Amino acid sequence: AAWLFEA
Amino acid sequence: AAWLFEA
Amino acid sequence: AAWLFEA
Amino acid sequence: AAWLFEA
Amino acid sequence: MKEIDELTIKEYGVDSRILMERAGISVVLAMEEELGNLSDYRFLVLCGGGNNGGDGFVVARNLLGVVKDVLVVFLGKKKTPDCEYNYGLYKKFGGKVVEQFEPSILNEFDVVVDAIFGTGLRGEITGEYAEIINLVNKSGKVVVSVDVPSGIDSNTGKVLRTAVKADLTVTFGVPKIGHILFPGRDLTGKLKVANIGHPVHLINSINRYVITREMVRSLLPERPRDSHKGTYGKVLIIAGSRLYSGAPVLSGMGSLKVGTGLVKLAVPFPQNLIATSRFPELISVPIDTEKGFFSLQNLQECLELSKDVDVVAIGPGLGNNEHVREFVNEFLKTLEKPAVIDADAINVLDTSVLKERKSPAVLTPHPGEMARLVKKTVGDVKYNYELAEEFAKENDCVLVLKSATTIVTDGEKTLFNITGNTGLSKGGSGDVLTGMIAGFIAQGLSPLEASTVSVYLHGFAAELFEQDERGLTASELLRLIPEAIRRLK
Amino acid sequence: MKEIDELTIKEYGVDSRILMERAGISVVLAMEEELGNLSDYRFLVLCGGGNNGGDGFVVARNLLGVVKDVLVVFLGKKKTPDCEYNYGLYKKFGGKVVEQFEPSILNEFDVVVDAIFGTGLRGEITGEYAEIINLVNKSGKVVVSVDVPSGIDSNTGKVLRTAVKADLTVTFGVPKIGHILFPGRDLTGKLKVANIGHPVHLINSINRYVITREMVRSLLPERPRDSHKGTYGKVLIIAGSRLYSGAPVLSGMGSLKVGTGLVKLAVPFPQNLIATSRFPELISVPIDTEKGFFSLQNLQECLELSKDVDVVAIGPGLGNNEHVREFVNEFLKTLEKPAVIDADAINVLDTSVLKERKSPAVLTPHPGEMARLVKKTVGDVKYNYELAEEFAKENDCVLVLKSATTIVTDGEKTLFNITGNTGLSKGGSGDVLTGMIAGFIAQGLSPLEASTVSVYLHGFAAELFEQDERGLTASELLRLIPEAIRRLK
Amino acid sequence: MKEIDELTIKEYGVDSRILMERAGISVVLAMEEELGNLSDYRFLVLCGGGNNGGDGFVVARNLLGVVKDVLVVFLGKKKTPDCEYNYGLYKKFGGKVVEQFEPSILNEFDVVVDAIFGTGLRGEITGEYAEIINLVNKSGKVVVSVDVPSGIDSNTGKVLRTAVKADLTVTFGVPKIGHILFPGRDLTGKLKVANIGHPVHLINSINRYVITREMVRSLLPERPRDSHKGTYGKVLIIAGSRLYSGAPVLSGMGSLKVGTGLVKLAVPFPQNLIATSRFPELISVPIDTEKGFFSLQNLQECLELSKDVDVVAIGPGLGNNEHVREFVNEFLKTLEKPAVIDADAINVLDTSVLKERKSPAVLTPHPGEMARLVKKTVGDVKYNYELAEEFAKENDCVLVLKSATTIVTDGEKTLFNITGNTGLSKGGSGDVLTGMIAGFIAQGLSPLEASTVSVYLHGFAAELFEQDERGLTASELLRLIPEAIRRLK
Ligand SMILES: [K+]
Ligand SMILES: [K+]
Ligand SMILES: [K+]
Ligand SMILES: [Mg+2]
Ligand SMILES: [Mg+2]
Ligand SMILES: [Mg+2]
Repeated sequence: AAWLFEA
Repeated sequence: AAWLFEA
Repeated sequence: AAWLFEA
Repeated sequence: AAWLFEA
Repeated sequence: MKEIDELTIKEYGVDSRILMERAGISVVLAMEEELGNLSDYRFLVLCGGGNNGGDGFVVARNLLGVVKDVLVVFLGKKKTPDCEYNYGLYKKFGGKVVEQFEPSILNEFDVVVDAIFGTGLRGEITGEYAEIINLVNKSGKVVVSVDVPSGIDSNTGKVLRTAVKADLTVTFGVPKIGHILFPGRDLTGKLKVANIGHPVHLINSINRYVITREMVRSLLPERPRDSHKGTYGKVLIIAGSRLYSGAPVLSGMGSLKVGTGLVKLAVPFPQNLIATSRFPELISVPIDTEKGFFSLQNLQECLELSKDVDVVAIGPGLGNNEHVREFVNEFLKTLEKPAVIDADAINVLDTSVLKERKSPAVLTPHPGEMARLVKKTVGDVKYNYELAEEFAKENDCVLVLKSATTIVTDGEKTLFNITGNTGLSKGGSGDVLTGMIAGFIAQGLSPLEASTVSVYLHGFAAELFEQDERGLTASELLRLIPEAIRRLK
Repeated sequence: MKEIDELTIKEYGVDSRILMERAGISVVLAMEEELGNLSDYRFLVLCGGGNNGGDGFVVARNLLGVVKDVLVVFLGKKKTPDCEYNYGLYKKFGGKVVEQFEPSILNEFDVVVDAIFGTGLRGEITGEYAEIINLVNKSGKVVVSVDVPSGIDSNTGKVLRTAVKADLTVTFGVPKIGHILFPGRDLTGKLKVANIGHPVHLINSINRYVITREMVRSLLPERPRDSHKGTYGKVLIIAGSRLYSGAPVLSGMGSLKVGTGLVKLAVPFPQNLIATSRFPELISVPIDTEKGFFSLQNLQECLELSKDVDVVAIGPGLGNNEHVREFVNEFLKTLEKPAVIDADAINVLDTSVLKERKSPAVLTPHPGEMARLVKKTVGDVKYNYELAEEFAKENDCVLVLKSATTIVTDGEKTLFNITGNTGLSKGGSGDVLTGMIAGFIAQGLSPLEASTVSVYLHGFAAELFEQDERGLTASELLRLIPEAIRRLK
Repeated sequence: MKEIDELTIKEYGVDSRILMERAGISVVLAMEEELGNLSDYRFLVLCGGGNNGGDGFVVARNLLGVVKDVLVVFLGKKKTPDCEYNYGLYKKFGGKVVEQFEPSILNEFDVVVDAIFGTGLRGEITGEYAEIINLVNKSGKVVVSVDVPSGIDSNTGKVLRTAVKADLTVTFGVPKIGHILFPGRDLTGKLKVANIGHPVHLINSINRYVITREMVRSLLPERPRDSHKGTYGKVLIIAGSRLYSGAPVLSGMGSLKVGTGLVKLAVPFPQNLIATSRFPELISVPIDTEKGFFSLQNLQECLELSKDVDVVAIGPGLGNNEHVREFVNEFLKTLEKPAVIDADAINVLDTSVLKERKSPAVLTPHPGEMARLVKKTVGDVKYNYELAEEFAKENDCVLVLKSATTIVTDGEKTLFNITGNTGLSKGGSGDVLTGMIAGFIAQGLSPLEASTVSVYLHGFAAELFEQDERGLTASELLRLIPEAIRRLK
């Protein structure tokens, strides 16, 4: 789940 | 998986 | 963690 | 058990 | 099923040899699934002259070169065309056949494949057929029966003088009645039902069936979240007497544990107080009686109580005297609600009353009660599904004939129940089941559906008992019902 | 909440577009939390012309480039300014919109985002709105509703002809009444409540709320170690009759399982003996009656018994005849203790008596009882929280209107309970809850607090039942109460 | 990215306030993901007068009512329009701002949100900006920087006199160069990159990027099952000298551990024998030299050896004297194969030779070597990606400028590598990487692709070392390469 943050 | 046998 | 959602 | 298939 | 074979060959055009090949390989695969690797075993295949034997010849031939040893003992006098063809293959493939049986032969083999007789059994088994079967039964070897253990009448489950006792039975298309009813169910051991290539439409067209987990799951009523007790129905149970004070309690909780919204008992005072001392959830209405039994003087109160319910169960613990007979029959004649009629209400039932009722009924006799009801012996009625069907059809009811395998029929559709164990062979078991059936009817299932779901869940609850089954009692059975329901989904 | 939006825009100065952006991203985050990674899904976003649709346009635009496919079907005739702005963004960002719906379109998509109508629903849904909703409901796809499933009146929970059935509903600020009451509660599926930037003070000012675990935890009374039974109060329960002997037992244990120090039942002889045979902890006082029901001849004994208690529960199992009516009303008129009035005490209640009482009261009707009490139909009263509030205010009482969602109100504050399941839809459940409420009052909670804690814990205990809920009975419910209490902290 | 903001506002029409709201909420969500529940913390938000500060005002306002305490210290002189708007909201929502900082203020707070300067930093930080940053840095509190730690030039990663050291940095859209290059990479702490609503097309159009696991996975060449060593290429490594006998061995195994089919070393006799005593897999050709170094007398043998390979690596351990210079330059001038030029081949390289070569080249200098190569200081070249790009473009090569963050560029596309640790800060590390790059070129990746995959995997292998990184040596690094490859898929 990566809609908001690229980590 | 039940093609051959009903148990 | 509850800033966005109350579940 | 190997009567039908050799794998 | 004999129609099913004929149609598949003659109308669909499947070569009879192809069906026979598929049958024999099913047996091989079934043995492997049960024994693990077959290559270390020696097989003794006992073949009759019919198509069962022909199936056996296919088994034998398919084991050649792959297992430690195979021998066929051919016990027949002549061979049907497909048995002859498959005998010919077995021998072309290097197979050994002998036609003389020697007591000691069981010695050098590990598995016996019983392909002597299938559905073509006619009359008592005698002679060298009998002796070989009795030798196999004393032998302690692993026994695999092709189609039906030889000696079981596949239409009734009766033993025709003597029969093979199998560890594993492989049958074709559908289970036969003789795997389902006892003693045949016992001699079958573990049953596998193989698909051998019949069209699925034909397999589905059989009108007698085994009640399965999937069938019961799809029949369980829904529990909509916006509901209240009225959603889930009301039951009245008319039961008990000064002699039999426990019966009402077990019937009432039977209804409550299957999800029924409201349960009322009518029970003679002071025996009615027994129920609420045990389960205060129950409503147990005191009926003032002259001598501790329902009589015609209670008729009016009971019909009044019946007005505000969906279903009435009657009979457990009522006693059987003439005043109870007058009451039960006048009540059922006038009651315009579905009735579940059990126990002593069956013992005094005038079956003319059932014919004249507009409302439905389920009757739940054990064979002793069924025997008295139709004036036959226990042995004439026990496992007699055709008699049960006739009775249900003639009296416009559902008949639940209780036994280790229970028969449930409305005269058109018949179902067999195979769940349960001997812990149900104890006073009180029946009383529970009566309440369960009433409960499910109250929740909106038809009398046949209610009966089908109830006999299955009742037996499955018994199997969930944690300790030795013989210690099971009705009160423990009740506590297990909601677990059976959960395991069902 | 419509006031809450207006105030946040017009007095606090938050741009309406900012609220709408926050709303749409909440939906995206909520879907990800529910579906996991969104990048493999194709989304069909159904947008109306209002602000709900505008929220949908934000969802759509924020999925662009990040998921497999997004299509918007715009079903409206005109667009509000924020819907127009967000439509403009979606299209500037390369988004595809179509205005004609084709039955087959559901084919090529995995998730439907329902942004057709929110709180702006007025009147029955018909036409292509109806057809599209019915197509979505037949489709078997994953349905995510923006704010409220389209077709639910968000003030009542009623379905306006037809409504979307959602797997997931994302609402903004606070839950709406239509997610809480049925059928709307059912169609909401899993509800997430998103913070979209309203001041917390405004969110807190809403006067109807859902009873939560945290609220109940902070209301549970303290158990000081240096205590004795008197610390924890005394309850008298006036209950039962020759017809209904179980009710008192379930009410009495209801009080004891919530921590009450002393419980006394008054029950007609010999039915009083039923209670102590089951739970000897209870005190069950024999009341000598003429015909098995309380009457005015028992008035004096009952007031005497009331003197030494903190609260009196009355009604379960009393029966409903004229002598019970005279007794109940004369008793309540004279009793100067808090009363919990249930069941048959409600059925015979003269509401003038409630107005004249100086001491408090809680009434606990199901809708059938509420309907008879105010002379309306069940359908007029069921889930009618405004009617409940009017009644509580007019009669100076707390009203606990039982149903799958229970309403608890004193006329000023209203709370909704959402714990429980259908195993409570069975005789006896209500009797337990009556005892729980009396118990908590005896322990020192106000009538409203006692009711709030009790309806929550009663439903939560039901959910802790280990087996299938439909097998739950009141006696099992009682055993689960102390586990519910422990899990609450 | 400043273009990206402008375009999103001015061409796509996203209100600047909406971007700013999305930015601030990203920071809130990021803190929660890092700190867990925020409700027990007290927050000190330090806001400048620019848009960074405006982002801070959104953070502050969104924490109001939800955390233990929030205070803003506004340190600017004037406010941009969006900072002014969000300041206005914070205050409308009941937020507290002060404009005077007191050393002791850090006392009563747990988290510092650094929203002083972002990408608008111009020139050295002094005065109360400096003092507050130095106080925050001494404080031991949890520091969360908005966009870039204040004081880092976001284009270079340099510290402008002083800068905030953050535990967590939340940046918007894409990582900035100043989070990637040191010292800025160090002061960023843990970096989260938030999506705040820029069109994905604009985010994708940035021409400098971080090398990621996904990029390297998709570049790894295929291993078709029907293959042989020739499938996987051949490398010649020209390396070593009587002084530096180990370098060839580390380069050769570097090629073999990344999957290269055949590796040949050319190394002066007898130093060539060192390689096969350690790894007999290698082919180590003895080159007869006058004094232990390659010279023009070996030119012809080396070109001959080059004929049968796909790529030539040259330079590690060659030594740097005039005969080596003549050899290296005449060789590269005549070699018509891709070259990987490292170490001493760089130190003697005549860059005119690179311009005239038709075949490609990768150069792999550390900053010391890059400094000598272009005649600048180490400080002028270190992390100078624009200088690297100019050099690559001017000389038609790929330049791999090694350091804790490695820069890989062909003059058009530039990539930054952030894998690795200080165990690579030890002789031998570079020699391994040279072999890896040659290997990947031999397997069919372009010089830029080969370099991108190799710098990533080289650093990732270092991180897989089981013990303390400072004990890592090149020989252990080699053994870790195949594990890095496996973890990459
Ligand atoms: K057989
Ligand atoms: K909606
Ligand atoms: K900052
Ligand atoms: Mg019986
Ligand atoms: Mg009730
Ligand atoms: Mg080096």
